[PDB]
Order: sequence, then C-alpha cells, then structure tokens
Amino acid sequence: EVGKAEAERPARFLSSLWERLPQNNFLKVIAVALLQPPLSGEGSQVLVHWLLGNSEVFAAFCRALPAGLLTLVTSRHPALSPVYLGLLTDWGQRLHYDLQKGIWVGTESQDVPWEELHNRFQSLCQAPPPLKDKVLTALETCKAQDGDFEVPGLSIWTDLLLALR
Amino acid sequence: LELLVEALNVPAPQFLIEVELLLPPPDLASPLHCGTQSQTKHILASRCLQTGRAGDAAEHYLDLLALLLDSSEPRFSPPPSPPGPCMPEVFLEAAVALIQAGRAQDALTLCEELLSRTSSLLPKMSRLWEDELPYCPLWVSATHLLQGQA
Repeated sequence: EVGKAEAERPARFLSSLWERLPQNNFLKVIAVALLQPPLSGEGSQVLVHWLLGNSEVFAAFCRALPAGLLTLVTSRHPALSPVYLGLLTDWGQRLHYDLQKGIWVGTESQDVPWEELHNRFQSLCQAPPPLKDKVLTALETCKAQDGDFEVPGLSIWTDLLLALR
Repeated sequence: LELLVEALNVPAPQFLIEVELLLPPPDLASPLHCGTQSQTKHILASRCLQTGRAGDAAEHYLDLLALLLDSSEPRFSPPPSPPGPCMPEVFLEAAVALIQAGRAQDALTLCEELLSRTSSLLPKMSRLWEDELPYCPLWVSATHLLQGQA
C-alpha cells in the first residue's frame, strides 16, 4: 500500500515500527517475510535496502535468530551474504583460547559462544554451492591473514576448518 | 670414566668352599656395584652433560645409542636399569646434548626416529576434534618440545 502510495518512504515506516513494538517478534517476522514468494518481490526488495540502511538492527537481527533461517535467507538474497560473514568474521576475532579448557571463549557476557558461532558457519556450509565457496574462501583468506597455522590453540579459523571434518 | 668404559670391554670354580660362595650380592648402595659398559657410558655422558661439555656429551650419547640399537649380532649390551632413566628418556638426553652442540639437523633425526618407532603407541589425538581423560606419557609431549627448539 505505502509503496504504491509513495507519500512517505517505507524506510521511515519500518524504522518507526522497530522503535515502537516488541523487537524479538518483529525481526523473526521480517525474516519470515523475506521468504514468502510474491503475491500480486517488491516487499523483500524494500526490507533488504531498509536492513542494509540500518546495520545496528541487522547486528541484533543476525544475533537473535537460529541458523538455518538466516542461511536460506542468504541463498535467496545474495545481497546479505558478504555483510553477514563480515559480522561473525569480526565476532570470531574477539575471543581468546585458554589452554586449561581447550575452548575459545569471549571476555564480556554478550560475546557469542564457540558453539553458536560453530552453529552458524555449520549451517552456511550445509547449503547451496553459491554460498559454500563464499564462506570457505572468507575463512581461508582470514586463516592466511592470522598466520597459516595447521594446529589448534592458535587460529579460531584453523579450529573451524578442522572441526568441519 | 673413559677408562672404566674401555675396562668393562674385556671380560675357575673349585669343588671346595671358598669365600666367594658366602659373600652376598652387592647392593646398589655399595661401592662394589659396577654396572655394564652401556649402563656406564650412560654415567659418563649424563655427568658430562650437567658440567657443559655438550660436544663431548654428544659423542658419548651417540656411542651409547649405537651400542644399544645396532646390537642384534653380538652379545647384548643393555639399557640403563629402571632405577635409572627409561629408554625414551635416553633419546631426550641425546637430543638436549645435540642442541647445546648446535647439531640441530641431528636433534631432529633423533626426535623423528623416536616417534616413528612408537607411533603405534602414541595417542591418536581425536580428542582434538571432540572438544584430561585421554593418556599421553610426558616423553611424547617432551619429544615435541625438543623437535621444536631444534
């Protein structure tokens, strides 16, 4: 309705929604909306531009959902892939490995676990080929960047590549 | 000790009671317990190595190890006994001597020979994937220490 009306931009509408109502529900829905086939894909094509417009909500979006959801989001909209891998790529690098417990952990209470990160990359690998190469190469290029070690203790990224077999 | 080695290189029972019959076997605490060539040559190299004669130490150790492994044909020349160090602790002493020489391409044909014989023993480290419970004896972790410093 508002798209055809063209009075205000949908951006404004969505930003105001986001501020007014319960966020946890809202995000999940948008999520589900990006996946419904077209009915009259203008809807999805507005919301992706809204989301790329607001990174900070997309930081809580990508954080709050389960893995398969956001994975099939990607195979549908190649426009979200390189930014999403960006988010975790930077979430990986802000941990540290303790030798007492052989596990990566974060400093603050709000830092994603090894298991939730493993999970999300887990899902992205069990996906179509047009995302597999992308995620694989984004990890290999971040491995080489952080010393091309071939053992744990050392690179979060080595840990992953290994953990996949 | 060098004389002792050469001495232990070189080697009748009366139908009568001589004194020998009544003497006890020496203890290890005695001054009369004298080990074997192999057990001694190990004395030399060990005591050489606490001083800092790495070069001397190194020769001595290789000669120890030569004796022990290469003996299939002659009389058995044995290891230092299990009040002494265990046979893999001897390959480590060899390597630490070789590093303080600066023979590091040798301090690796040591650490590699050792884990190539005992692979079948070593832990499979698939606990690496599944991450206290599994088991690896300190001489392995140590062979990776000295493989490293080389």
